[PDB]
Formats: sequence, structure tokens, C-alpha cells
Amino acid sequence: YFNINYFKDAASSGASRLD
Amino acid sequence: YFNINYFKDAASSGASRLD
Amino acid sequence: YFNINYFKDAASSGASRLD
Amino acid sequence: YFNINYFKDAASSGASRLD
Amino acid sequence: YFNINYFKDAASSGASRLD
Amino acid sequence: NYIDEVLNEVLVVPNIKESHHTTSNSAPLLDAAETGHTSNVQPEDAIETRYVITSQTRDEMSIESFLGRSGCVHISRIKVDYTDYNGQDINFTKWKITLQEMAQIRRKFELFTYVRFDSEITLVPCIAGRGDDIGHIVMQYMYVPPGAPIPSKRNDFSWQSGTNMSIFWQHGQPFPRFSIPFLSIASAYYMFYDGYDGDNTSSKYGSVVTNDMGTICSRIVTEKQKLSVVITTHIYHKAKHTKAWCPRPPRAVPYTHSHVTNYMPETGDVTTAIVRRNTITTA
Amino acid sequence: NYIDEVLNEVLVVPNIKESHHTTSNSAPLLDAAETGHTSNVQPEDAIETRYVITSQTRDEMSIESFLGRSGCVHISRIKVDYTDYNGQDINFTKWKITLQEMAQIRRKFELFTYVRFDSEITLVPCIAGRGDDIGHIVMQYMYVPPGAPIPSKRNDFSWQSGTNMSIFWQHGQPFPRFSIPFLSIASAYYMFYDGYDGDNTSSKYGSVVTNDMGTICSRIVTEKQKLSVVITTHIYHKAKHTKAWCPRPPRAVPYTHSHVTNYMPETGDVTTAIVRRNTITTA
Amino acid sequence: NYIDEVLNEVLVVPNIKESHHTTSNSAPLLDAAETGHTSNVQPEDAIETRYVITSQTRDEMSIESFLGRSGCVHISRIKVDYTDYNGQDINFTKWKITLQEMAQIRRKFELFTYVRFDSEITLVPCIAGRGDDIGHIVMQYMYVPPGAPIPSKRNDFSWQSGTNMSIFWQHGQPFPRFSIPFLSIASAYYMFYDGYDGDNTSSKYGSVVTNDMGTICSRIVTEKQKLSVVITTHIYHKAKHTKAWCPRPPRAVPYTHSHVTNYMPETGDVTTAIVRRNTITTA
Amino acid sequence: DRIMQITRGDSTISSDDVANAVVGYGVWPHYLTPQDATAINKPTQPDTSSNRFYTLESKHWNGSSKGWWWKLPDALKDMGIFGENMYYHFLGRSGYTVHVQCNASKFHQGTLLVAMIPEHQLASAKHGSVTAGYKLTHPGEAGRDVSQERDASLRQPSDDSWLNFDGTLLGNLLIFPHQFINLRSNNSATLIVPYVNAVPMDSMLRHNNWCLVIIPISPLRSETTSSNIVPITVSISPMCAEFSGARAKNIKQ
Amino acid sequence: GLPVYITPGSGQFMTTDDMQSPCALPWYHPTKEISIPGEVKNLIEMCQVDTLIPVNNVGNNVGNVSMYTVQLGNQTGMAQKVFSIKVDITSTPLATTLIGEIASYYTHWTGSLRFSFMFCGTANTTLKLLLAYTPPGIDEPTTRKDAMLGTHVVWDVGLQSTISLVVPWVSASHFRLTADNKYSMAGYITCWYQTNLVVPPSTPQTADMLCFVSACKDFCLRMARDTDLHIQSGPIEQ
Amino acid sequence: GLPVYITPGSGQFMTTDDMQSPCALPWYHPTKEISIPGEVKNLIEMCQVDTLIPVNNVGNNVGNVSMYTVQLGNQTGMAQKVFSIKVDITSTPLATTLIGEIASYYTHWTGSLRFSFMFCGTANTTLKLLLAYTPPGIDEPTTRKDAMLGTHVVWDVGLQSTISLVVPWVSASHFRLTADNKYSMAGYITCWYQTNLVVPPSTPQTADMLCFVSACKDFCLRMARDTDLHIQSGPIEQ
Amino acid sequence: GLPVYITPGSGQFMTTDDMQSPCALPWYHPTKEISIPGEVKNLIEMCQVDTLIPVNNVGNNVGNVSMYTVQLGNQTGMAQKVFSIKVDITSTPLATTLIGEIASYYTHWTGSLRFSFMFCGTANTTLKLLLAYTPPGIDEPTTRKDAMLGTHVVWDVGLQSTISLVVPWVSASHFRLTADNKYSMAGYITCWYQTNLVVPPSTPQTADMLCFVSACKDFCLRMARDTDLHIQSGPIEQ
Ligand SMILES: Cc1cc(CCCCCOc2c(Cl)cc(C3=NCCO3)cc2Cl)on1
Ligand SMILES: Cc1cc(CCCCCOc2c(Cl)cc(C3=NCCO3)cc2Cl)on1
Ligand SMILES: Cc1cc(CCCCCOc2c(Cl)cc(C3=NCCO3)cc2Cl)on1
Repeated sequence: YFNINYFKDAASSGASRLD
Repeated sequence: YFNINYFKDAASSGASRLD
Repeated sequence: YFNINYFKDAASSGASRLD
Repeated sequence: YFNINYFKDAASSGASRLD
Repeated sequence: YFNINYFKDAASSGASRLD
Repeated sequence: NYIDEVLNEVLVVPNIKESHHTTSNSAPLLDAAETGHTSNVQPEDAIETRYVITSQTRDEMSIESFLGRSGCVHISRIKVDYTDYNGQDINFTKWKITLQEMAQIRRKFELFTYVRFDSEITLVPCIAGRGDDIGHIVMQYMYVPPGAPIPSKRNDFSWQSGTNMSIFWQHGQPFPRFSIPFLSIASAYYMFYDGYDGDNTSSKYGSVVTNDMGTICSRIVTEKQKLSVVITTHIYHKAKHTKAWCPRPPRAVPYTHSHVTNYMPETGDVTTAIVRRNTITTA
Repeated sequence: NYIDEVLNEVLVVPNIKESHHTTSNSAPLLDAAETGHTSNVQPEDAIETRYVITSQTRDEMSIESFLGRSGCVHISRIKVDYTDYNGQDINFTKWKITLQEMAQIRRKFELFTYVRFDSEITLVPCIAGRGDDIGHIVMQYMYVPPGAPIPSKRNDFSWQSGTNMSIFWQHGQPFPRFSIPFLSIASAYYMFYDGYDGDNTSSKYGSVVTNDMGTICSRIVTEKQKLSVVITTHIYHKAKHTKAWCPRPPRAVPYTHSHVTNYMPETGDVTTAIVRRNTITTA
Repeated sequence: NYIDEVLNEVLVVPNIKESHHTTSNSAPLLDAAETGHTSNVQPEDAIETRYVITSQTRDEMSIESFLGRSGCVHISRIKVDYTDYNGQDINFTKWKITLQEMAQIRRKFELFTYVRFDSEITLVPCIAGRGDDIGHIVMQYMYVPPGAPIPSKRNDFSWQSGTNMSIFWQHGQPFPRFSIPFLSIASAYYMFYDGYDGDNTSSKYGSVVTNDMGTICSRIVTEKQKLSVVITTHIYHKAKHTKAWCPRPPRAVPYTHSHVTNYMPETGDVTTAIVRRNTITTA
Repeated sequence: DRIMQITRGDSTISSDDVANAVVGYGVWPHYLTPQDATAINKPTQPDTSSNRFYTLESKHWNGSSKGWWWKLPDALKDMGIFGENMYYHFLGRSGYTVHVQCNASKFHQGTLLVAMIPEHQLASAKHGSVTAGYKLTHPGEAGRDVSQERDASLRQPSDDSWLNFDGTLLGNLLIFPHQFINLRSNNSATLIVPYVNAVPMDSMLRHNNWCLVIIPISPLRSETTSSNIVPITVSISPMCAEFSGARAKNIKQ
Repeated sequence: GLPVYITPGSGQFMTTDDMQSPCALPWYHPTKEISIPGEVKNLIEMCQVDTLIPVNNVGNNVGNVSMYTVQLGNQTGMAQKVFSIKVDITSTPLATTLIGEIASYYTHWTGSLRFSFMFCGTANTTLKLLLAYTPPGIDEPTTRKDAMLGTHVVWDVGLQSTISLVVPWVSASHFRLTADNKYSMAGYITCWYQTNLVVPPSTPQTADMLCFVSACKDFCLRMARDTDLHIQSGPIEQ
Repeated sequence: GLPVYITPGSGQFMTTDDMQSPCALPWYHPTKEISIPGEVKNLIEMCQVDTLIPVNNVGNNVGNVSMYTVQLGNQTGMAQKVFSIKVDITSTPLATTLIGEIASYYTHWTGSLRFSFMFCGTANTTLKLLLAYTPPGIDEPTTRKDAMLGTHVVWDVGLQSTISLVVPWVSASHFRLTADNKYSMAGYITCWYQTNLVVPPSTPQTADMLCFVSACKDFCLRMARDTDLHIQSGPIEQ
Repeated sequence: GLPVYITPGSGQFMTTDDMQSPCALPWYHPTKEISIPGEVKNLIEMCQVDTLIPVNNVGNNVGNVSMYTVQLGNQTGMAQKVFSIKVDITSTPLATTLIGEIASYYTHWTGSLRFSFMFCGTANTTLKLLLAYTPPGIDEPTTRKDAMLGTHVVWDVGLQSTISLVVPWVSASHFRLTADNKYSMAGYITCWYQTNLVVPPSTPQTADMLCFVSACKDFCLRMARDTDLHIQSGPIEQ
């Protein structure tokens, strides 16, 4: 389960990723 | 996540879009 | 979102349709 | 909506079927 | 229903499997 | 479908075309209403109309949006007692299954002879505190079809519901709701009837010989509390997946009693909505 | 499947064909019931029937809709004490695993010799306020199979459930529910039995030598409170995924005690549902 | 997989084949157990067996269903004070990270030398009302690894958890739960150890030189209330995704203290579960 | 045709008149399968020498008769071989054939209801939680009731018929495998019955799986000399008997 | 599990919502639905059937039937006037009508409307009335000329018997309110003599005309609301 | 996460709902299910097996067995009547019957029904009864002629012995109520002598007939409800 | 959002449930898992290893080691008996055994079992015991003949030294209870002299035999529960 930005804005999202 | 108008009527929906 | 008769019986369902 | 045995064990499930 | 590790980390997950 | 259904444009009305003048023989404006039929004349016929593309749906004018709306049909009340708990016919309600026990909505159906539907059903308990603390007042609603043991009093053996339906609601957790199949031995619910129980010149006659469909014996499970209360569990009802046959003239006289038509008020002259005019000449 | 299952048209009954008269030899209406078998005669045989396409399902006439319904089988009670907390055999309940401890539903099964099922199980705690404020009364239910340390009293060491099941419910959060595998060393649950413990002319004989399956030792975790209470946690039970073997005649005599058949009332003559008639001639 | 996993038929046991008689040389029933190995003899070997197709799974006999069960390992307690709030070492709990502080489950592991796992973890706060109203008692649990500022008292600066974990639970909202990676600098958790701190004839020796993994400093955030309380937040623990190495003989002597083996009771003779017989001749 | 012939051991039974035969739950009795099994030893299966046609003690059919029962695993606790193998083994499993003979003349009138019953937990005659005694649900060839008298000190069952002895209106009893003996058509009654029990092989001593009942419904009525006695004789045949869990030997009681 | 956020509206109850509910009585197969002559599917249908109009909306008449007839009289004068009513379909005399009774269940109405009149006169009798629709804007006309100026229909009584007058839809707002509103004023309709009522010998000289109103395919309603025309100043007993 | 709305019914509890529940005792592999002769799957089955009828529903008889037999007598008169019972399958004497006992678990019943009678007479004995089903509409018939007029079956006692009488389904409402209801009145069935009971010499002159009732493939029930025929005016002890 | 219904069980807590939980300590990469000789995966394994049996379950002996040896004696008489224990694997002397200790963690047990005996005698010494398994049904046998009648194994002491006796599975119920239960009584096992213990000159005349019990591949348990064999009538300090 993931990438389901339930919210529109980007500022709202999980902790980013890593690379 | 989106376009899941959980409700029937159109009056009920998120803030429209932009174009 | 629709036609997800979460319940078994038919008596339980949304307001019917129109045709 | 169905056959989503949210739980592992079989003892936990809806009322069986008919056949 | 399964393999939906709603959480990121692995330490968080159901009881493992069997094999 | 979507758009048409989301935009609510399913049942659309025709538009008003354009007309020109007519110095012609056939007079559409003339028909003989005695045929019992209804005229078919339109704007375009009578006048020199223009051209209006319409956009009004007759969606909300469907027996389902006309009927499919929740309405108070009963207000179960329990003025608890702690003095005598149990006792015969106490602290538990029971009420005969019906609609005619309360207007506005009774009105509404009665617009048709026969009707059929799956019913929604919702319970709105409201706990009035007559004490300094209401505690945790659990509740048990259930349904007693015919012929079934209707609780004589509060803890019968019938509140075991080994094979009956009992919905439970505890203060906080939301309104109980559920739904129901169309319950009738008949293909449709009889809103009316011109039948009787029998030849007994003392038999019953009405909507009613055909509707003994239940009753509801109630219960506040929790046991004895300290500080009193009074519970008022409101019963709303919605018609989902409805059909209707043979429309009738609406009601204009305030009824009295259910399963009957009777209007004849207690003394007061029979009153109706019609207003009086001084003269027909001026409106 | 859906339609058939949603429309509930899985098990449909045949229709009644059309008949004509019969001035013929073989008489289907004549059979000898002594064969112990059952007649096979129908409408169409006996009369000059018509033609009715049926539409009644025997869905609700399935051991699963006959059995699969929740029923009170026990009412755990705890009249708390604050005076002596803990102490031996207090403020914690324990109860022997069974059904025969309460009718209506006991009745229902007993309709069959053997039975098998996964059981639903639900707990309906109701907190009666005997004080001016009930606080936060947490709860611990759990299950004590054989042979296991059954709490002597309230805080044993057995309430650690290091390897047992304990469900926790705190005032507000909904009814605890859960389910369970079919627990028997046997391929089916013995509703009855014609066996004994042994040759000991003092051995046990019944449904019961074969059902020592538990018990339930209870607990109200929260510690000492100020204002008293009494808790009544109702135990409902539902049979899901059921099978049944060898039907039996229903019960007509009010029982007494469980794991036994015994009817013989205390003095009162044995009473049954049959009613008395003045005469066979008029019904 | 499903079926096998849903039906729980993953680890199945072999069946018992059929045998015939043997008037032959090689005697399987004879082996020399001094080899330290274990015999390999079966039913089929010793008797004239039949044929039984088995159907018992050794699923529930897996280090994960043996271990993977929640167990009380600690009962944090806070007898609040309103007189002196804050003060040193008050109204906030702290407790050393471990298991051996409480039996039944301690028992269970100890069955193996080494162990490894991700731990579930659940908190079951229970608020006992010693007042006429408990208000809104918020709570803060958190974890203090080594070496970290452990709150001296109630509002340190460490309750800011700028980089620590603090779970918050407010009366009503459900039990706090969460999980955790396997925390050890070592490839596995040492249930035991035959090591010491050092050569210091005063060094530490046990499970313990290797397990300073934390502590938990607690807090009831809400500030000063009027009517007192006592909070008892129970700490349950479950082992998910477990592995075990080198089994050991279970424990038969009631321990005392943790991180030690010591049994030697205070005076009382060392007691064990073994029962005494009059004679070997009759059981 | 009504005539019937049955051969079970070294024994055969005939009947020049009958009301079919009945197979309990439409299943024919047979030997246990390595699927449903559980035990591990090779069962001893006496064939013929065991599952043969044993006839019990006979009884009188009275105008005062009330009814009599026999419990099967038990009725042959003495019947040679079968009834020894019973006592020598822990596990026993077997199905039966019940031949109920009762003749009189075509000038007689009477009706007997015969029925077998899986797990026939009888009720005690006395109110309470005291269950019937062993020793009394273990009568033997002889059977029980008749319309007899006895100590009420004994944790004695219900001699009560109409309630089915279990307290179920007899008459619904027709649900159990059965048939009647209407002296005007019938002569016998033949029940055949497989092994019913939640376990593959039970204790032939502690547990009686099948229970058989014969109940006079319409009272015997002749106009003859009461010198004319019309017995009722029961004959039984273990079928597909299988035993196992060999050892010492229990004891008679 | 699924990290969810409970939205504001959650747990509420609306007498107007489409949601599913566990059906108590699982496995129930309702009585089949036999065939029944005449089933409705839309209020509209009922709205298109002409129901009779109370117009003789006058005093003692009112509780009786007459309350439905309009007698066409003598008239010594000429070019005299018969009656008038206003179009606002929720206004006695209109209201009570199958239509009115209804419309009073919705907040807004629209489209054309149909008024039909019938001569319960005689056969040998004759007449010619002028009916008119005076759109919203001014006052119900005091005189015929003034009213003839707008929308109308001359009606020749004859072998036919029924003249149907259409009421076009004239409005600013695509839609009108069902509730009394100065703005959404639909106007007036009135009837006058064109000629007279002539009857040859020994025929009565007064006769009646019945009047009706059915809808037009124009027609349509919206915004359901609870009615006006019925106050249950009860309760209702048992 | 998922913006969700908690619906009205949420958190409730229904003794009649299909929902899943965490199974305590994870990883448990239940005892296998061995084979067992005779397993049911539908009440119906039980309903199709004829159970005996208490009909001699009379006084002292009732607590005994006789309560099941009906002796066919003398009858000095001729064309006399035997008994009657009413069809409403939840009405003592019916009720208690495997069927009745059941039906009383559901609110509604339907289809045909089967009544069977058996002669526990003699061999040399003879008789001829007339059984009849008097549909709902009137009163249980006082006389044979009156009853013979409707549905019936003449029964010739002979080498056979069992006559089975069918009770067609006559009703207005596809379905009938199981509960006593004047409307859903199923009617009466009665039995009379066609000829007599003749017995040659030295044979008794009274004899019995047993009667039974099993269902028809017509049959079907619905709307489960808790029974009538059993009041646990207990409790139940230990 | 998603019209949801919160089900009964919701919000509870079960010491036996499989559910996920936010992991505190995000981004933590645990110490690698090095290789370690001998890891278990199933209790079973432990159950198949023969652990020693306390059998000399007698008085003063008990708190010592002897409590494990069984000295084979003189025996003036002949055909005399050695010992007995009962099979119900949760019954001292059994219980405490790696197996027993365990089984007491589950509610039900099943399959065959293995008893092994070893001669700690001498080399020049000789003997022959008869061991027997007396299935459930009767009383532990008073005499050898009586016991020899059922399941047994004659054991010839010789160059080998270990005789292993199997305990077939005889039961009605596929499964037995681990808890003391008259029903689920597994039976008894006993040992007697077949011949004697003969020893040539200047060898002791009493010697011991050790006994053990390991499982069979038959074996299997279920329904986990908390143990019997350990009461923490503590607490536990610091
Ligand atoms: C006229 C007319 C209209 C109707 C409709 C009848 C619909 C039945 C009422 O439905 C309910 C039922 Cl069956 C049970 C309950 C119930 N509430 C708590 C327990 O049972 C509530 C309702 Cl509204 O009947 N006559
Ligand atoms: C006859 C007959 C019928 C049954 C069925 C027995 C089913 C077992 C009861 O199931 C429960 C269990 Cl195992 C535990 C609990 C429990 N509640 C709180 C803790 O444990 C409740 C039930 Cl209903 O047994 N004999
Ligand atoms: C022996 C032995 C066994 C273990 C296992 C140790 C597992 C660590 C305990 O896990 C917890 C942690 Cl790290 C934190 C909290 C916590 N609760 C509130 C704040 O932190 C609770 C538990 Cl059970 O250690 N020695």
C-alpha cells in the first residue's frame, strides 16, 4: 500500500523517499 | 486517489478543477 | 464509486435507479 | 463486494453459501 | 485480503507465514 | 448514464418548438372532456410560440424521490421506573406496526391505492437526564412478528431473540439503521381495502384486516440505575425501491385514527383547505 | 449466483402442473405407511390442478438461516464490591461452557442429534450506575480451556494470558465480537449422548461426559473505584458454517437443568402445549 | 497456499500405514540410547497397524503460535498526587526494559537459549476514579533508550521528544499499539548468558550485562486536576516474526528476581511440580 | 411382492408377508475407511461367526402392554462371539438388522410402532439432575419396561412412553427410522441400520449408539380365548462388525 | 490498517440520504410481484390529468359541490364579465386541485398549463365566451377590451363542448416559486361574454360550465418540500 | 488517509447479521469431519416426513397416547360424521406435529399439504369413509352432503390400508400467516362414513385409524421468528 | 468519503490477533542475522527427543535423582511385577517430562507415543522383562497374564540394552484432552519379569533401568492454553 496521496496538495504526503 | 465521487449528486464533490 | 452492495440481501441497497 | 476474508482463519468468515 | 503492508517498515506486519 | 444520472438529466421534458399562424379547419383546441380522456393541446397549438430548448428533468418527480425520504412514524417513549422494575407491561414498549398512526407521510402514500417497497429504518434514541448522571443506558429494539411471544414485561424469555431480530445501541455509538425486505403475503402493500374480516356484522373493514405485521416490544437492558431518565426513541422510515399503482385524489380533511378513512370531527364542522372568496369576479 | 443469491432464489420449489381426470387403475392415493416410508402424492395427483409457476425459495429453510442467528446463552453478572477487592471467588466471574443453561435456542438445536459449527460470539456489557459516576470501567474476558489455571480470585497470575485469549472492552468502544473454530476432539458436537463416564454405578451419563469445554473467568481490570456498579455482560452466540445430522422430534416439555433430558417438574403435573377439545366433531 | 493456510494444513503429519507380522532378524525395537540419539521406531514397527490417513497439522506447534501471543509483562502504576505536582521522581513512571520481571511468559521463552523477534506492543491504560469526576486525563508514554535523559521528574525537557518516541492516549480513543524492530547489537536476543561485566570479582553475570535496553519514563500530561485518580497502564507484548535456537528444559522451580536463575526460596524447601506416589506398583 | 428372505450368518430368516424394509438414513452398513479412521491397530473383523442372526428373549403383547425397549450395543452383551469381542476390546463398531416378528390371525386387530433412535438419552422419572443409572439402561436381551414395577431409589428412567422417555411427543418419533406392524397387513418389521456417531469407533460398553423402541399404538383386540398369547420376538444381526484395542477383558455386570 | 481520516458529516443522519443498511431478515425471498394494471412512475403523469376546479369559491357554496360549477347567466348588459382566478397554481381556488395539491410538495414550478372548460348547458342552447390569460405585469383587468389585448381564446359553444385554453409560460426566471411571492406572480385568467347565451323557447336561461386544469408537456417541478394544504392539528388516535 | 464517512447503523449489533470477526485461536486445525449417515440441509426435508396427529384432542385422553388414535365405531345412524380439525397448521391438534412445531418458527407458510390415514382395524374388517377439505369461506360443515360439495376423497378400506388426502392450496394471498388470523384462515377437513364398518363374526366392532400429516413439494415457509409452542417459564438449573 | 459501517468487535483488543501497527523507530535496519547452529521451527522437534522419566515417584526419593532410576531386583517369587504409570501424558510422573511440560501448553493431544528403557545393569548380567500397554477400558492390571493379553513387548536384555515400546493410539475421539478427564483416559503401561535377573558370581544382584519417552510422527497437539505445571506464587523481585 502506497502512493495514494489521499490529499491534493503535495505538502501533504508522507516522509519523502530516499535515493 | 481521486474521482471517487462517493456521492451520487454532483453538487457534492470536491472543489472543482482548473483549466 | 458504486454497485458495491456491501450487503448480501437486495432489500439493502441504495435508492434504485431510474430508466 | 465479497470474498474478502479480511481475517486469516477460516472459522472467521461470513455465513456460508448455499448450493 | 492480504500483503497490504499498510506500514512502511517491516517490523510492522502480521505474524509471519509458515513454510 | 453517469452524467445523465449525476447531472440528473435522466427524464427530460421536450422543448417548445416554433409556430406560425393557422387559419385552418381542424381545431385542436376543441375536444369533449366527457370522453373522460385528457386533452392533448400545447403551447405550440394555441399560440405563435418561439423555440425554447428545455433542460428540466422530471427526475425529482419520480415515485422514488417523492417517496424515498425518511419520516417520523412513531415516537417510542419510556418514562423509566426504578421503584418497580419489570412488573407487568413496564419499562418496555411494544406498538403496532403501521404508518397511519401519524399524518404528513401517511398523507403522501395514500396518494396511491397500492404500493410496494423495501423500507429503510432508522432509530433516533434521545436520552433525557432527569437525574444528576445518566450512566450507560444500553438499549434493545426488536421486532415481533405475529404470532410471537411479545414480552409480558421487561425480562421475558423473548429478549433472548434466539431467532428474532434485536438491534442494540449504547450511548455514544451512532444511530441504529437497517433495512428490510418487503414483508407482505400479497404482491403489494394495501394502502387501502374494501374488504372485511368476514360476514359477521361485527367484522373489521379496512387497511388492516390486512396489516398485522408486528409490533415492537422494546427494552433498556442496563438494569436498575440510580438517577432516573426518560427515553424517547424516534422511528423514521424511508421507502427505497418503490412502486406504485392507481393514483388517488390527495386527502384534504385532517384524519383521526388509523386504518380508517373517517373524518367526521368531534363536533367541529368538517374543515378543508379551501378558502372563501367574496366574488368570483376578482381574484 | 449473485442474482440467485441476492435475489435469494437458490433453492426453488417446483410448480404445480395441470391435470386432467383419471378413471384409471393405479391409485397413487393408496400407499401403506407401515413401510415406514413417506407418501409421495401431490396436488396434481388428487385433483384437477391448473398451472402455477412457483417462486418461493427454501433459502430461509436452511440449517444456516434456521441456526445462524445470535442468542442469549448466558448473562454474566458482577455485583462489584470495593470493601474487599480480590478475596476468594470475587468480582470475577467464571461459568461453564454450554448452551443447555438457557432454552429458546437450546430448543432449536436439540432438533438434531449431531451438529457442527464455527461459532460467532459476541459480548454485550451493560454498566449499571449505582453510584453518582461510573468512571472508566475497563474489562477482561477470557477463556479457560481445560485444564488451565482458573482464577481463584480477581488478580491471579492467569490474567496475564501469556498464552490464552483475553478480549478487552472499555466503556464507549463497541461491543466485543470474535469468532471461533469448531472446538471438539470429535468430528461433531454431541447435542446428545447415551454414554457414561464409566461402569461406576455412580458415573455420569449425558451430553456432558462430552463437553467440558471451558469455562470463562471474568475480570473488571480498572482497580478500586469510588461509586459502585454492577456489570451485566450478556453472551450471545451464532452458528456460522453449520451442518446437522439425524433430526429429532422437538421438545414439548419445559426442561430444567442442562446436559439432561429430565422433565419431571417439581410437583406440578407435566405440562405440554397440547390444548383440549370438547369434541372431535367440531374444531 | 491459501486453502493450505486458511484451512491450516501447512505442516501435516504422516499417516499410519498398514503392517503385517514379522518373524525377522532385524529388530528395530532395539537401539542403544546411550548414543545420545533418539530412537526412530513407529507404530507400524511394533504392532500390526492398519491404515489411517491423518489430518492434523502441526501449524499451531510453530514457534510463532507458541510464541506469538500477547502477555502482561508489566503493570505501570501512578497514584497521582495534586499536593506536589512535579517534585522529584513523581507522577511519572520509568521501568527497566525486560521480561523476566513477570513469569508465565518468561517461562515460555526460556524454553530456548537464543531468540529473535520484532515485538508487538500494546498499552492498556485503566483509569480508576477515586474522585467524583475524572475529567480528561491525557497520557504520554515514551521510551528512553540508553543513554538518554530520563525524566528526573514529570516535566523535564525530555518530554519534548524532539527525537524520541512518545505515544499519546486520551480517554475514549482506543488502546495504543505499535510495533518494533528487533533491537539488539547482537544477531539475536540473549535469553541467557554465561558471561560477566569483567574480571572484577564484583562484576555482573547474567542476561543482563546484555540487556540494557531502555527504560520507560511515563507521564499524565493533563496538568493538575481536582478529583484524584490512579492510573494503571498494563503493558502486553507479542512476538511476531520470531526465530529460536537451541531448546532447553522448561523451568520447574518458581523463580524470584529477573536476569537470574536463582531459585533458592526464602526458607521454604525448593518446591517443584512433581507429585509423590505411595508405590510404583499402582498408578 | 411382500415375501422376504434374509441371510446373515449360518442363519437365515423368512417372512411370507412384510412391509418393505428400511435402511436407516438410506445408508447401508459397512466397514470403516482409512480416511475417517483414527485408531492405529488392525481391527479384528469376525465375519459370519459374529455378524449373524441372534434372536433375543420373547415378549407378550397385552391389552395392558405399554411398550418395551432394548438398547443394541447392549442387547447382545451375551450373544456368543460378538458379545465377547465386545468385552475384550475397547473400540467396537458395528451396524445391525432388526427383524421384528409378531403374528396372530386375520381376526386380530393391533398396531405396533417400531423405531430405532440415534443417541436416546432417556430422562429420569424423578425431578432433578440425577441421570438414569448405568445398570438400568443396560438391561440385555431381556429389554426394559413391559409395564413394570421397580425401586424408586434407583436413578431410574422414565417408564413414560408418550413423551418418548426423552420428552418429545411420541408421534414425532416418526422422524427416527421406523415402521409399524399393523396385524391386518404386516407380520414383521425390518430395520437395517449403519453406524452413526461423531467417532469412528466408540466404546461398546459405555456407549449404546442405537436404541430400539416398539410401542403398541392401537391395542391388541381379539375375541378369542386369552389362552391365545401373541408374543413379539426380536432378532438381531451385527453387520460389518469391527473391533480393536485388544487386551485383558472387562467384566460382566 | 488503512490509515483513514473520518470526515466532518460522519455519524450524522439525514432524512435525505442514499446509503445501504444491513438487512435484518437475511435470506428472505419476498412474495413475487404479480402484474397489476396501472402503475405510476412519475408524479408528472398525475399532473397531466385534468382534475376539476373549485371556482365558485363563494361563501355557502364552498362546502357543497356547486363550488365547482359556474353558471353562465342572463346578462342584460353586454360584453360583461364572468369570472377570474389567478394562475399562481398554489392559490385557492387552484391549490386543492390534483396539481395544486401536489405542487405544494415542491418549492419550484415551471412550464405551460392548460385550462379546459365544458358546457353543461343544453343542446339547442348557444353561446360564445372569451377567455384570457393576462400575464404578470399589471392588475387583473376590470374590462374585456383591456384583457383581450393579451393572450386569449374566443370559445364557440357548439357541437363540441370543450374549449381548452393554454397558459404559455411567460416569466423572467426560468423558474417560479410555488410559494406566494410577489415576484414569481404568474398572472390572471378571466372569462367574458363574446356574444350571449341564446336559447330558443322553453329552455332554461342559466346553465353551467365546469372548468379544469391539467399540465402541459412543458411542465416540471423541483425542490421537494412538505405541503401547505394540510395541517395535522391532531393527533391521530387508535 | 481515506476520507471516510461513518454511516448510521455503525457500531450497532444485530442478532441477524453477516459479518466476519477476528478468530481467537489462530492456527487451529479442527478435527477432521468424518462421514456420518444422515445429515440435513433443509428444514423442508423434516417437513416432508409424516409425523402423527393428536386428534383425539379430548379431555383425559390428551395426556396419554390414545390422544393419537380415532376409533371408528358402530354408528346406528348412517351417513354420520367422524371428526374434524382445522387446517391452520399452528392449531392444536396440528401445532405439536413435526410440521406445526416448526412452522411456529416462521411467520408465513404456503403450499399444499398432505393428510394420510391408516386403518389399524382388522383384516376381515371393512369400511368406507369420506374425507373432505372445506376451503376457507364458510363454516365447518354440520352435514356430509354439505361438505362433499367441495374437495374430498372417498376412501375404500381394503388390502391397502392407507389413503392420503391432499389439501390443495386455495388462498387469495400467495401467502398465509402462521399466526392465528381470521383472514389467512385455511379452512377445515372432516371425515364421515360413506358406508359402514362391517365385520364378520367374532371380530371387534370398533377399531382405530391413525392419522398423519407430511408436506407437499408445494410447501415453503419464511420470515423466521421465535416459537409459540414453548414457554420456558423456568429458568433452567444446574 | 467511503460510507463505512464499524463492526461489532471494533476497537477491542485480543491477546490473539494478527494485525499490523505503526513501527516507532522508522528507518531502522536491524543487526544482520548471522548463522547459528541449531534453530527450531516446531515444538514437535522437542517432542520427539526422549527426555528421562521420574518414575521412582516415591517419597524421599523424589527430591533427589534416584527419582529417575528403577532398580530391578531380586524377586523370590516369579512372574512378579515391576512398576506401572498411566499414559495420560499430563500425569506425574509423566507431566514434568519435556513432552508433558509442553503438552500442558495445549488443550488437546494425539497420536502414538514411545517409551524407551535402558539397562544400567552389568555386562555379565542378564534379564528379560515384559512391558505392556493396557488400553483404556479397564483397571491397571493386578497380574501379568491379565496384562499380557493386550499390547506388549517382551524385552531381552542383551548386548543391545535399549528396548523401545510403542503406545499405539487407541481412542474413540480422534483427539484426547490434555487435562485430566475420565473420558479421554489413555490407559496404563506396566512392566513385569518374564524370567529373572541372573548374574554370575560376584556381580551385584540389583541394578537399574532408566526410562524415557519421546513422541511418534503420529503425534500432534492443539488449542494452545497456559500451563498447569507452574504457579508463580510470587511475584518476582529485583
Ligand atoms: C399503510 C401501511 C404502510 C405500511 C408499511 C409497514 C412497514 C413496516 C414497518 O417497519 C418497521 C419494522 Cl418491520 C420494524 C421496526 C423496528 N424498530 C425497532 C424494532 O423493529 C421498525 C419499522 Cl419502521 O404498513 N401499512
Ligand atoms: C450442547 C452444546 C452446544 C455447545 C456449543 C459450545 C460452544 C462454545 C461456547 O463458545 C464460547 C467460548 Cl469458547 C468462549 C466465550 C468467551 N467469552 C468471553 C471469554 O470467552 C464465549 C463463548 Cl459463547 O456446546 N454444547
Ligand atoms: C529476556 C528478554 C526479553 C526481552 C525483550 C525486550 C523487548 C523490549 C520491550 O519492548 C518495549 C519497548 Cl522497547 C518500549 C515500550 C514502551 N511502552 C511505552 C513506551 O515504550 C514497551 C515495550 Cl513492551 O528482553 N530481554
